[PDB]
Order: sequence, then structure tokens, then C-alpha cells
Amino acid sequence: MMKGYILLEKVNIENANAFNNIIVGIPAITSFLGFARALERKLNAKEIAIRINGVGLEFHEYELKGYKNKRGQYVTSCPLPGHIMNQAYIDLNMSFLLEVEGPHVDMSTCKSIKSTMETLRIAGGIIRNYKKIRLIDTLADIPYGYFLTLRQDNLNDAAGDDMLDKMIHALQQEDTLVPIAVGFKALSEVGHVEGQRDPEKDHCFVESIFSLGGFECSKILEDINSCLWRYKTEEGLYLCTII
Amino acid sequence: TLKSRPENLSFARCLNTTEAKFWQTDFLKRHTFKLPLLITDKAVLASKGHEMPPDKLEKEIMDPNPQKSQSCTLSTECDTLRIDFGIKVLPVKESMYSCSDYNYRTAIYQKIDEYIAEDGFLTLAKRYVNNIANARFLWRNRKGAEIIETIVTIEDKEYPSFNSKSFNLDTFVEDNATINEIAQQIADTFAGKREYLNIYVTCFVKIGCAMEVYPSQEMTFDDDKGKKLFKFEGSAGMHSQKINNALRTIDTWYPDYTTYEFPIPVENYGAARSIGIPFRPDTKSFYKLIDRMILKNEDLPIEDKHYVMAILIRGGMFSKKQ
Amino acid sequence: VTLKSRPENLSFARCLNTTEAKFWQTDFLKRHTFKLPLLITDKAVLASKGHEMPPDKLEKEIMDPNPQKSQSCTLSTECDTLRIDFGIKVLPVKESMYSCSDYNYRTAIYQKIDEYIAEDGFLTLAKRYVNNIANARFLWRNRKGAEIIETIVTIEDKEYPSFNSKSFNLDTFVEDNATINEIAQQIADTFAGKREYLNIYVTCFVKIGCAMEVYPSQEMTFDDDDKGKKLFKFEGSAGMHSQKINNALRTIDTWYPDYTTYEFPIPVENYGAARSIGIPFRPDTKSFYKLIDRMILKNEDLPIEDKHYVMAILIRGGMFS
Amino acid sequence: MLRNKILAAISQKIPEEQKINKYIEGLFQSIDKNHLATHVAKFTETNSPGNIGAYDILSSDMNCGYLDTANAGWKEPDIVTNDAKYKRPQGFVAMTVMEHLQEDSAELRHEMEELTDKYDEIRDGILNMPSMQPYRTNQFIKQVFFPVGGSYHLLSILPSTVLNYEVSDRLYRSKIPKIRLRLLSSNAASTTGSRLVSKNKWPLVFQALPPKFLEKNLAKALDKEYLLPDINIDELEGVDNGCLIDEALLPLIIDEGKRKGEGNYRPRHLRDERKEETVQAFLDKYGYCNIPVGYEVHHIVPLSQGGADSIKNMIMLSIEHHERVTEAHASYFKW
Repeated sequence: MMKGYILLEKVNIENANAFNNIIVGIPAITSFLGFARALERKLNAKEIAIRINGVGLEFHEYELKGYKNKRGQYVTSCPLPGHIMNQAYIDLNMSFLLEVEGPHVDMSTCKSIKSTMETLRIAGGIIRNYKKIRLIDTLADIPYGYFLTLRQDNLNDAAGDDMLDKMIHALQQEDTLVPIAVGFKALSEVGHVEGQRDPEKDHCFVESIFSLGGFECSKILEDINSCLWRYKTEEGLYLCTII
Repeated sequence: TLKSRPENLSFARCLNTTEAKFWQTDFLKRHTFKLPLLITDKAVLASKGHEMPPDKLEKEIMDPNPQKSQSCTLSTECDTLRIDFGIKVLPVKESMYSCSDYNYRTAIYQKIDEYIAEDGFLTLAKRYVNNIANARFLWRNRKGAEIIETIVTIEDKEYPSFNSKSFNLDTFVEDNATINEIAQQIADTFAGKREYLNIYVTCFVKIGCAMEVYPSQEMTFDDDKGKKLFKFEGSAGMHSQKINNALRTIDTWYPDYTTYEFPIPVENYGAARSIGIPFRPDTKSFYKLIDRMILKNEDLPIEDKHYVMAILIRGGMFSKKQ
Repeated sequence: VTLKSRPENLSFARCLNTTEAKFWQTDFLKRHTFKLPLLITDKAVLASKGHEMPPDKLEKEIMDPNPQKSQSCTLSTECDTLRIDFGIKVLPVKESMYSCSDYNYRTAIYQKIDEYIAEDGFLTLAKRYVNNIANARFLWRNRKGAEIIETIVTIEDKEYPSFNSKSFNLDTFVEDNATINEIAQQIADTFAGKREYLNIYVTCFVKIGCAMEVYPSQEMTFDDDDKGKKLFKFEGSAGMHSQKINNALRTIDTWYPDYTTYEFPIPVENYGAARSIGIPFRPDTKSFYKLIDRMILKNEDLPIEDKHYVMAILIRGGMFS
Repeated sequence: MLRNKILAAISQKIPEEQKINKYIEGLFQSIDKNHLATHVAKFTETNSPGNIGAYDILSSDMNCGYLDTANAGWKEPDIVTNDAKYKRPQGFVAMTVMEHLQEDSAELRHEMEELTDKYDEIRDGILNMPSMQPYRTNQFIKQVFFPVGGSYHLLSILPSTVLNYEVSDRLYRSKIPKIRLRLLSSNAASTTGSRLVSKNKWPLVFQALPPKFLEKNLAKALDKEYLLPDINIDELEGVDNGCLIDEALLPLIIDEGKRKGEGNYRPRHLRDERKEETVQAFLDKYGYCNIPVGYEVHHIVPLSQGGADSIKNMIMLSIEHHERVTEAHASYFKW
């Protein structure tokens, strides 16, 4: 049960779903950690037996599909359907840091991740290219990027009546704060409603929950867990956090 | 025995095409020169040129308004456009991202395995990379040129360059050994014998000094009312969707071909966007062919199988009506 | 096989695709050995209110003259001749229908183009287009004063005999000169599909004088005030819009109803509209939006003047249902 | 005003009192048809068979963390139809008037008492309208797997339309919330029965993109790109076997690097790495089996000046000659 950190450097996602209802741009972090559970699901489909517990996101470069107008407000661009439902897309040169624990962490499982990730998509976006997949030992072994930490303390200690009002007040104080999508809150009790993806899984209608996150520099960040995301499932409150 | 189609069946794309990135080079020195090609802006004036009744024409002829129109053009010094795009292909048996009934999944696995030992996705691969060979991924950029050279690289091996202005767009050729070897590569990586194949294609087109390069127009859905092109990383490029639709025009089996004699891109009801009437309305479609393959086990003519396993390579939401 | 209506998507592409017209400055005795860059300069103008006003606020107009930063161009106190370089790519008319919904109209338009191809194979129109090349109307207001205007027309590394542009009048078209006819024959061939493309590079030398003023193509300013003459800049140098150059090389319509009375060619447009003259010259009848419905939907033989028009707007494009 | 709006709602050849007489009949004819919801699944995909939706007023209001529809502004409820023919109640909700029916005000009671009386059970009707209940998940609602413990649980995401309306209004009031990207991607033929998307077809949501110096410009793309000398070494007479034996062709070797090196400086962080596989393959270009004695490699285009670690870029210089050209590239580019 050795624990190791695997860095996927310069992953170029093209046309990831930037639209997340009230949030357009940074995709839902549930996409970026369901990439980890898909990359573990297909690895335990093979004989690798890796259980990924946390994933840290470093957003190195970004581009939103659309054009800047005269005023400054963007206009998003979408594919032409074969009635256009609300949708928008983003390209992300971002690097993953995977906390991996299991039988053993070695360079051969980096080659296995190298083989496996080239059939995967992150947030519905294809992978053009990758720089390197390397096991890191310290914060120094991480290139210059900007991690996405969950600054929930800024949203909690914010002046307002409702928490939206608090978020509007929070984005009007610090500028590096970005409102990000984290998890899904239950809207109904679980059960076998008809018309599912896979009939055997229990199914629950949900609603996306949202929070406020911040960008922390590479050699300014303290610790590695402080930038690692994890899945937590309270009863009716599925969500990914930083603890 | 099955009774219907599933409720959440969704294949994914088996021929993922990355976004093209346009560059401007000179033919004599094209293996080194690679200057960025940017999206410049110009001011056009509205011509007001639609049909309108002959009484009111003095109103909308004498009040024009300027519209800022993004236009892409080459430099005076450089005379070739360099379209660089990528391709990632995955096997179709694994492209079934979502499925509901396991009996259906076993049936479609068995039918794909039945085609896989019959032809083994060769003719599909010939046509898909033949569209690379004709360079239809230069939609209106190829209506006049001299030597449109397509150079295709697999892994680290650069396959021989192909002069696209010797292959007709309406006649698919199956004799070329480069096309045969590359189609065997895409066929074996489409079968499941391989699990991934990257294909990087660089195309050089001699449109001439200072002439116009046409990139993909961004859907503004906003008002402006101006031609706005796609600026990828500050440079021109095609919307990858267009690239996949260009490589996808392989259907020469649509009903009533002897009369029309032109290949159309594969969709469900055979709806190409040049001809308004759907070419494949009923008793030749996707939905009434898997019903006529899986729901009622019966062998189909091999052209039908080529079509339906072409759109199965496309991906989309093949499902029930609910 | 009867034809009922016109297609929902009926879009032709440009069969006469012009580049931008890049400006340079040179001396006329050594034009072939000179090519200095022409740059857009910046000047302050003061608002001289010359629009109409009742005698209420003219004192307020003279009280506060707001200056405007206008971009204008003077060559140099040394150069003596404009050098326009611009390229044109003529493509076959048949391989330019960008969309046609119905296929019956498509084969009707292909049969109709071939009918014209048999009788006068785009030679009249080509001669007129190259006659529009010859008289040097590329210079819209730059032509207004000169002593020698010389246009050289290179076709695929073959420098042709150079043209005198002031000897050819703006109001009559010449069918006699050998160079204009053989260049028009190459363009007639390119229109056919007998040749799939032709790149034509035209260089115009106009000797307006020393340190005189050029007149580049204006550009629309930003909507948030800043009203001023913002000229076009192509590659750190002045340039004209391909729309101006095509409208210059599209003034081939002399077959308009009110000709014997106006006797001046207008530019080819869908209802015969000249923006500087007014009163649309080809309204109701003699309008593509009725003539090609009289030519394709119905099936009579139009006279060759209306046949000259109805397939001369087909190099331009832009229709619908 | 309000009675004037009710009269202007139905303007037929029939009298205005008969117009009120039929409009109030439609009012107590369409509340049973239309339903009330906070989330409509047709907002994700218009072609969603059946009215799939949920009410989130039941969940409490918390100030502990995060953001949900219950934990938000959430002032106007969202009235939802199925067919437009059996639907016109939004005239008496918007004509806000929804606040007037929400705040127990009796001036709307006076207006409806002037109209056809019957205000109180109409108030009951738009406050006991059938609350939208989810009973089916269709392929067009976004169904996503998510783990609980070690087993995945199917989560069908029903989009929050009420939150969308709340943010669009508050962001306009915010004026400068920094995150203000407008989605103008919906047309007028919205068969989604929600009132709030009919009020705003173009929602105003947050722009949540990384801080605005990580956006890829043309320069960033050029930085990643590397340059290669045009020199065709495979012939280049004076260079035999791959080695710059002749010193006459030397000045071209500095000039090609200086031409593709001038104003091409690139900090080490963006420079190509000196992989050993490139000099290994360049040794396998022609025999050698190691780097030859006294000859050693040189990127014709200086690495620092945007060079690649490719096969077509590198060369073998002599040691004294390498000293000459490295003094040249030290002086010219000013390292």
C-alpha cells in the first residue's frame, strides 16, 4: 500500500465542457476527478490494481472558445447541430498530480498510465498531446502552474444575507477568486427509476452545488495535500473538497 | 430474443480529430519556414442584395452600414498555407461508453465481431484515409492551387507525401500501397488489435502569393453581424468538427446513387447539408438497419453493413424513441 | 422535370477573387529598381462644421471646435509614383456554386452555363473585365491627376506588354488590342473548367507627383466615439480593400435599361444599384431576382445582353430564396 | 393599470367585460394544466420526453457552506407548462406581481375583485399548483456516475433554472462582478415551459476562467514552437559523413543560426531539453557508434535562440572551430 505522486505534465484538453449552468469556464471539478476514477477503472480493468485517492489540478494555460467584443465581454462559440441548447467550450493546458496508493508505484505503471490515458477524455475533451508522466518526490518536482485550492473560508466569512450575496461580495473583494463547481446535492431519495444508464446502480436526481476557489502559485504553495482534491459523500451531499 | 433498442445507448467518436492550426510558408522552403498566420480585420459595406419587392428598393439601397469583417489572407512573401491537424483513433468495440441491456451489448459485440472477420474494417479505413488523400479537409481552400501535398505521420514514421490533385473527390481509389498500408493500420487499430493510434497530418497548399485563406467561421450567435473566424492560439484554424465531417464523406451506398454520383457525410437519416432532401428517409437508415440487424437477426447486403458500421464509428445517441 | 421555385440555399462563390492592393512608393524613371514602403501618417484636424444648421447654434459650433486625430498619407518629399501590387485568382464558374438545395436546379444551371459556354465563352465579359484592368480604375480617386498611368499584368511568370491607362477611356470598352484579347482568352479559358485556376498579379504605377497625397481605403472607426479617418494598413503599409478592387473590376454593366440616356457603366449588383448615383438602374425587370426565374424556372431564350448580365452577377455570389 | 393590462391582454372584437369574463375563465382553466418547479430537465436538452423536474423549496436554508438553489436568493417561483395552448397564467404572475401574490397583499385582491371576483382560490391555485415531481430519467438528461464508498451511484443532473434567473438579475445589479460572461445561445422558439427562461432567453452567468495572464496568445504558441536551420546537410559539400570538416562553409553555419536566432531568445524554462536520444540517433545517422574523437555537437540554431533538439538541426563542430562559433554566439546574442 505504498503512496506515490504521479505528475501528468502539459495535458492539452481541447473542447472540454466549460458550461456548468451558472458557471461557464473552469469545468466542474467532478469531471476532473472522474477522470481519475476512469483512469483507475480502466487500470483495474487491466492488472494494475491502483486506487487513486486524490487529484490536484494545475491550470497552466487556458483558452475559451469565443471572441472578445469591443467592450470586453466574451461571446462563446458552439458547434452547429445536425435549436442550440446552452453550451460552451474551453481548451486547457493543465497538469494533473495523482495521489496513487496500491500494490506498488513504479515507472512501468507510468508506462501503463501512458497507454491508458490516450483513450480517455477529460470533461468531454480530447487529448492532443502530453509532455511527460513522472513520479515526483517534492513540490520542486512540479512545473510552474497555478493550482486550484478550495477557498471555502472566503465564502463562509463573507458579508451578506444569502450565500449567493456572500459570493457576489467575495468576488467584489478579491479578484483571484473564481466561482467553481464542486459537487451534486440530492433532490430526491434514491431508487430504481426507469431509463437509466446502467439499471443496477441506484439512481438519485441531483443539482450541482457551487463554491469559490482560488489559484495558488507553484513555488508559493505550502504542502502537497493542500492542493489535492478528494471525494466525500455525505447523505445527499456528494461533493469534492480539499480536506 | 430482444424486443427493442436500449434506453441509454451511446457510442463515442472512433476518429477524434484535433483542431487544425494554420501556418504560412513558402513551397521552396516549406520544411523549415513556418510564420504565424493571423486573423486580420477589415471594414466591409453592406451590399443589401436580397430579394425585396420593387417598390421599396430605394429605402435599403441608400442607407448602408459598415460591418467589421474578420478576413484571413497570406503574406506577400509567403504563398502556401500549412494546415496541421491531428487524429486520435480508438477501437469501436470500446467506443460504447454507455449501454443499458447486456443482451443488446452481447448482440452488438457479436455483430461487430461478425463484420470484423468478414472485411475487418478495411474498406472503411480506405475511405476514411482516402478523404485525407483527396484533401477534402481544405473545403474551399482547394478550389484553385498547384501542388497540394499531404504528408501523414504515424508515431515517428513519416509515410510518403500524397499529391492530392490527382485523386478525384467523387471516385474512391483502392489501389495505392501507401493508402493500403495506412488503411491496414487504421483497420487493425479499429478492430481492437491495437488500442490507440495517433495520426498527424501536415498539408501544404499553393494558393498563391497574397491570396485568401478561408478558415472556419465562428458561430457568433450575437449582434455585430460580422464574419468572425476561428482564432486558435492567435492563428487561423478549422473547427475540428468540420475536419471530421470532411474526413467522414464516405457514403457511396445511399439509395439512388446511379443518378447523383457524389459522396455524402454519414449521419443517421442521411441528411447532407448541400442537398436539402434527406437521401436516406426510410427503409435505408441507421435506425431501421440495426432493427434489421440486431432486433431481427438477418444478414444485410455488405454496402448496408459498411454504412451502419460507418455511423457506428461516428458515434452519437443511437437509442430508443422514448 | 418541371421547375417550381428557386432553392432555399442558392449560394455562388467568388469566381474573381482579388487580394488586397498593397501600396508602395517609387520614382518613375527607376520604377523597376525601386520599391520604398508607403506608411500611414497621423495628423490632427480641427472640426470645420460645414453641415447645414439654422442660425441658432452656429456660434456654439464655432465656439468649441473639437479636434480629431485623423490618419492620412503623404508619400515622401522624394518619391514620385504609386506602386499598387494586387493579385486576382479567377476560378471556373461551374465549380463555384457553394450551395444548391434542389438538384434539378443544379443540373439546369449547369446546362445553362454550358449554353453560354457554347455561344460567346466568357470572352465578352473577360475582355470587359480585363478592360476594367486596363483603364486603371483600381485608382478610384487616386487616378484624378496623373501624367502616365502604367499597369503591368503578370500571368504566371510572364510579364506582359505594359498598358497605357489614360489612352483608354472610362466610358468605352476596347475589343482590338492583342494583349487585352489574349489575357481575356486565358481568363475565358479559366472560366470554363478548361483551366482550373489562374493567378494574375497586377502592378500599377501612377505618377501623381512628388510629395503629393494618396487616398487609401478607409476603415470604420470604433463605435465608442474617436471619429476620424482611420485608413487601412496591410503589412505595415497602406492598402485598398478587395471589395473596392472587385467593385472596380465589376463595372462591366452597360446593358442596363436607361443606357442611351445616362451612357455610363454602373457596377454589377443584384438590383443594379449605384450607391453614389441613386435611383436603382435595374429595378423590377432586368433584375436577376426576376431574370434567372425567367431563365431557369421558365425556359425561354433571353437576348445576349441580358444573358451577359445574368451570368455576370454569377462571379459575385450571395443569393437565397 | 393592472386592469388595463388585463384588458390589453385580450383584445378581440368581443367586449372588454366579456374579455375579462373569458380571461378569468382561462385563469381558472390553466392552473390545473400548468405545474410549478424549481428545476426543469428540458433546460439541458429541449427534446426531453415528459415534464421532468423537481422542487427544492423543501430543503432548508443553511449558512454553513457551498451554494444550492435552496441556499440562494430564490424569490420568484418558476411556472412550467407542457403545451402552449393550455397555458396563459404568467400574465397574472408577471404582468413584481409574483411578489404581490407571495406577500399576502390585497391590492391584487381589489383588482381581481374588480375583474371577476374569485381572487382567493386563484391565490390558492397558484399556491397549491401541482409541485413538479421527478418520475423518469431520459437519455437527454445528463446522467453521470459518481462513487459512494466503493460503488458508483447514478446521478441525473436536473439543471437549476431558478438559480439561473437569480444570478442573471443580481449580476446585472452587480454591474462589475468581474465574472460576467453572457450566453446568447437560445432562440425565441423555446418549448421549455419555464417562465424564467422565457423572461430571459439569454442568461448572464459567471466567467470562471484562470487569471488573465495564462491565456494562450500567439506569442505563447510561438514559444512552444522551435526553429530548424534550412541548411540541407545531407549534401552540403564540405560536410562529409555529417562532420563539418571544411572551414570555408563555416561562415554560413554562423549566419544561419544568427538569422534564425536574432530576436529569438527563449529563457531556459521554455527551451527544448537536451535528450540523449537525439545525439544517439545522430550517431546512428552514419556509423560512428559513439561521438567521434575531437568532434562534438552544436545546435546550428542556438537552443537559447529557439532551437529544437531534432535530427535536422544539430551538427559536429571541431573543438577550436566550436570555440570560434561559440564566441560568435556569445558575442552576437549577448548571453
